[PDB]
Amino acid sequence: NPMREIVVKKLCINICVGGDRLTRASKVLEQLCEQTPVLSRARRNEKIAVHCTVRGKKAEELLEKGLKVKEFELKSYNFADTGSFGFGIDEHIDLGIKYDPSTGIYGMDFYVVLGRRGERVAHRKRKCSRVGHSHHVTKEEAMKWFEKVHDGIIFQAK
Amino acid sequence: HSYGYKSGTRHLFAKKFRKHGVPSVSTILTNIKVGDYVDVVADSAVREGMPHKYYHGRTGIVWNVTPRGVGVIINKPVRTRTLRKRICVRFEHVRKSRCQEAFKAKEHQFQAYLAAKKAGKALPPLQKSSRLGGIVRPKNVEVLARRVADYEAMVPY
Amino acid sequence: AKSKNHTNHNQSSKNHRNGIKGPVPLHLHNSKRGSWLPALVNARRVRKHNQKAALKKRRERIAAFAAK
Amino acid sequence: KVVKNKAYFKRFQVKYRRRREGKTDYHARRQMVLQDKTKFGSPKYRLVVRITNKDIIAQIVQAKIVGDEVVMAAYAHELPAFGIEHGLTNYAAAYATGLLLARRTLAKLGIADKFQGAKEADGSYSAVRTKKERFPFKAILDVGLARTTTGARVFGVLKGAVDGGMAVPHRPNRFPGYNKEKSSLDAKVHRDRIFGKHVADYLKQVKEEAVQFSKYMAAKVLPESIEGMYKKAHAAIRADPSKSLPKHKSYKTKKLSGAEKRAAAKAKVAAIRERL
RNA sequence: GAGUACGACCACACUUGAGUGAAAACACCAUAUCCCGUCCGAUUUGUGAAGUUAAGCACUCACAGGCUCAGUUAGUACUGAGGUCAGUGAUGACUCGGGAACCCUGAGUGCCGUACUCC
RNA sequence: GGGCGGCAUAUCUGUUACACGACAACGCAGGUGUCCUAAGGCGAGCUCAGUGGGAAUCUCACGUAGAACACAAGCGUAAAAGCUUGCUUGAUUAACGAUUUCCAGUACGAAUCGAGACUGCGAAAGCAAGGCCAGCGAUCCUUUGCGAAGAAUA
RNA sequence: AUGAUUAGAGGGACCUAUUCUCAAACUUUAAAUGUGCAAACAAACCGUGCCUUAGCCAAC
Ligand SMILES: [Mg+2]
Ligand SMILES: [Mg+2]
Ligand SMILES: [Mg+2]
Ligand SMILES: [Mg+2]
Ligand SMILES: [Mg+2]
Ligand SMILES: [Mg+2]
Ligand SMILES: [Mg+2]
Ligand SMILES: [Mg+2]
Ligand SMILES: [Mg+2]
Ligand SMILES: [Mg+2]
Ligand SMILES: [Mg+2]
Ligand code: NA
Repeated sequence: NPMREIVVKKLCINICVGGDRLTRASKVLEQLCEQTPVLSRARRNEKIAVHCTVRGKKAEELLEKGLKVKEFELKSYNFADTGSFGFGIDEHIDLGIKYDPSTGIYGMDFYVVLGRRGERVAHRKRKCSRVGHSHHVTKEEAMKWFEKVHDGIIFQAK
Repeated sequence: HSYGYKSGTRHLFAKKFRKHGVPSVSTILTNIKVGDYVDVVADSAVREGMPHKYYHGRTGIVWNVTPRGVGVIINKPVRTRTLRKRICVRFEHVRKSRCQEAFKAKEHQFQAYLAAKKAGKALPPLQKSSRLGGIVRPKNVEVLARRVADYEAMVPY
Repeated sequence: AKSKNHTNHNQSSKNHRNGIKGPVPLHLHNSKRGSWLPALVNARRVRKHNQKAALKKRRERIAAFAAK
Repeated sequence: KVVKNKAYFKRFQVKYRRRREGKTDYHARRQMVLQDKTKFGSPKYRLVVRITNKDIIAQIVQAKIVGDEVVMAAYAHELPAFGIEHGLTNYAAAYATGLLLARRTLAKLGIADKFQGAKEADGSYSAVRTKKERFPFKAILDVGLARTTTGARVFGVLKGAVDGGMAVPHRPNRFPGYNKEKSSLDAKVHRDRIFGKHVADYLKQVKEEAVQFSKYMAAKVLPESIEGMYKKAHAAIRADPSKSLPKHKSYKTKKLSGAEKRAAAKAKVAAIRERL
C-alpha cells in the first residue's frame, strides 16, 4: 500500500545556549535554515535556547548535510519507540558556514521526526482521533528507513 | 464562628459521581411559564443565580419569568407561620415539577370516561380487591421448619 | 457567672401551641410589583381596556333591562 | 507504573458522544440554542454551515428536545443542476449554496417574492433588519468548529443567504476584502471572490504552467468564462429553487448469540486443556 | 442494509488488542497565485482531484478490563416503636414494622429524532 | 470563682451536626480588616500535574485533571472557569423595581433576578455593571460632587 | 478515588496482582426515621368560541 510509505515529517534543529551568545545562535540558525527561529523560555522565565522547525525539501537537505557531518554515526539507542531519532553534531562549520568572527562555532543539535502519511487525523481540529497502532512507525521501521538512506547503525547500551 | 451564605454545603452543592458537567441542552430548551410548578434544585456547576441552601429540594409556583431567571414562591415555616418567600434563580436551577402528574392523569381519565359514556361505548372492567377470599389450589406444599443446619451455618469460622 | 446559652427544647411546643398557620392561598396577595417590566406594562394596557369594556357592558345591561 | 488500571476506568466519565467524536462545541451550541425565557420557546433558527472536503452543507435548523429539526437544506453538490459544475468547494460555490438555501426556505415559507435581497451581487455590506415594515426571516449563523478567519467560506454562505433575502445578523468584518487597519470593506474584492475571479487567475496561471485543475483542463474551461457562469447560476437559482440533480440488499454481519460465544469459549478451553 | 449534516439521552456508547468493509459519502490526500495565519500551508486559511482504504470512521471478535440491568450476599447489617425485658456491665435477644452495601454470579454491550443521499 | 493568659467580642470554610432546615462548648483544624488597570470584561487559540521513548531545553505517545483558579477551606470547571494572546474599562451609570441570607422576618455587610443609559468584546448567538461565595460601619459634625449655557411677559 | 496500614508472592528498591487492618474534618453505594409539593368550588378541564394588547415570533 502506497499509504504506508514512511516519510520525514520534520527536522527540529535546536541550539541550547543556556545575551549575545543567543543572538549569534539565532543569526546562525536563520542563515542555516532560511527561516526565522523561535527563542525558548526556561522554567525562571529567561531565554535559554534557540530552536527551529524545518519541513519539506529544506528539511531533507539539512538531514543529508548533518548525516554527512556525523558520517553514519547513529548508534542503535539513538532511535526511539516513537519511530524518531536524532543526533548532535558540534561546530556547525562542518555544514557550509562563513565563520564570521562575531559569531563563533556553535553546537547545533539535530532531531528528526519520522512518521507515516495520514497523521493529520490526530492533529486536525474537527474530529480529532488516534492513529491506529498498525499505522505507527516502529523502532525497527525507522532502522530500515535509515539503513536505506545512509547506513551505520552499530549497537550500544549507553 | 462561621455562618456563611454557603455554610455547610460540602455534600449538598456537589455533583453526583461521574455526573459532573455543565447543565444540558434540554434544560436550556424547557419553557417555564408563570403558574408552573417547579422543583428548586441547585446546579453546583453554575454558581450564578444559585438558590440559598434552604430552597434546595423545595417545590413552588412560578410567579415571575425574566430573560434568564425564574421567580418561585416557596413556603417556609418560621416560628408559628409559613411565609411565601419569592426567590430569584437562574433557569438552570429549576426543573419542571411532576407533583401534579397523578392528578392530571386522573382528570384526563375522567374526561375520557365521560366521553365514552356519552357515546355509549364499553367502559373498562372494574378492578377487584385482592383482599377477598377464595379457594387456594397449591402447586408445591413444603414444611416450614428450623433445622440443625441453620444454626450450624450462621456461625462463622 | 457561667450559665446556659442556647437550647431549642420547648420551642416547637410553643410554635405548635397556636399551630403553624398555613400559607396564604396563591390567589390572594398576588401583587405583580417587581416582576418583569415589559409584560407588566402590556398587562396594564389590557387591564385599562378591560375596565372600559366592563363600564360599557354595565351601561348596555342597564339599557336592556330598562327596555323590558 | 500504570495509569490505565481498573480504578482508572471505574472513575472515568465519558464526554458527550459528539464531543469525543469532535463534532459539536457544546458551549457554543448552548449559547446558540438559548433564548430569552420570556420568549416561551418561540421559534429560533440556526443557519448551519459545514464544508466537507468535497461538499458544502447549509441547513436551517430548529433545536428540539427530541433532536434538531431541519427545515431546509442545500448542498454544493447540487449546484450543477444550475450551471456551475466545478469548484464546488470554493468561495463562489459557498455563496451559491447560501443563496440557494435562502431562496428555498423563503419559497417554502411562502414569503418569497416579498423578500428578494440583492438581485445583483455587489459585495457591499448592508446591516440586517431585526427586532433587536414586515421583518425578514432571521436565522443565526452556526460555523461549528471552523476557524472564523477573514475571507473564510462559511461567511461566503452567510453572504449568499443575506443576498438571498435572509436576515442573518452579521458585521462585514470577516468578508474577503475587509481591512482591519482602516476598519472598512473593499466591496470590489468581495465581488471578485464571489464571482470566482481568484479561481480564474489561478487557473490562467496553471494553464501557463504547461495535477492542479485537472478536471478543469479536461474540459475547455477558459478562465474568462467563469464569471458569466456564476452569474447565470445565480439567475437559475432565482428562477427555480426546487430544482435538484436528476434521478433490498444487506451487508450487515451476523453477531453470534451469547450462548454461541459461550460454546466457542468452552471449546477453546477444551482444546487448550487437551493440547497440554 | 448503509452514509453524511444537525441532534436528544450521554460508556449497554468507554478502553485495549486483533478482523472485515458493496455503492455513495466521509476522510486521508495534492498544492500555495490569490483571502488569511504560522519558527514551520504541521495546525489554520485558500484552490483542487492525481491516488488510497494504510489509518480515521462503520460493523465483527475476546471464557478481555470497565459500564448497565438482574440475582446472591440477606430478612443479614443497620433502624422507627416497646418492656418494672436478660445481663455487673459492655451489650444482646425478643415484640410490631422498615430494610442495605461490597465481594461473588447471570445476562447485555447503545438508543431515539430531522433532512438529504447510496443500495 | 476572680486575676494572669486567650478572644470563643464583628466575621469565613471543613468538622462538631444526629442523610430537609436549625443546633452549643475557653470543642477540633484553619482563615479574615487585605491584595489586583489586571489578578476586572470579552473573543480566539491551546491543555494542565505527571509519566515513558529519544536529542554534547527540544521532540513523539500516554495522561479525568492526580494541575491551576491572589490569600484558609469546601464546591465547581478540560475545544474552560486553567494557560497564552488581542483590544478593552460592565470595577461606570442605573428612574427610591423586586428578592435571598441574618432576621424581629429591622437595619448593616454580602448576594440573586431585573428595567433604562452609555459602552466593551464578538462574525454571531451571546457574555459583562468587578475579581461567586470572608475582606467591613448609624445619628450628629466635617468635607466633596451634582442643580452647564441658551431660551419663556411668566 | 483521597489518606492511614501488616505481610508475603511473582517482574536493596521500584513496580504488578492482593492481603492484615481503618477514617469527625475519606468515599463509589446507601437505609430506617425524615423533609418539600399535589390530591376539583376565587382553581382545573373542554371550545382550534369572541374581544384586547406599544408582549414573542418572518407572519399567523
Ligand atoms: Mg450531595
Ligand atoms: Mg439564660
Ligand atoms: Mg436531620
Ligand atoms: Mg440537616
Ligand atoms: Mg426599593
Ligand atoms: Mg446592602
Ligand atoms: Mg449579569
Ligand atoms: Mg464580574
Ligand atoms: Mg478571574
Ligand atoms: Mg459575578
Ligand atoms: Mg468578596
Ligand atoms: Na442592560
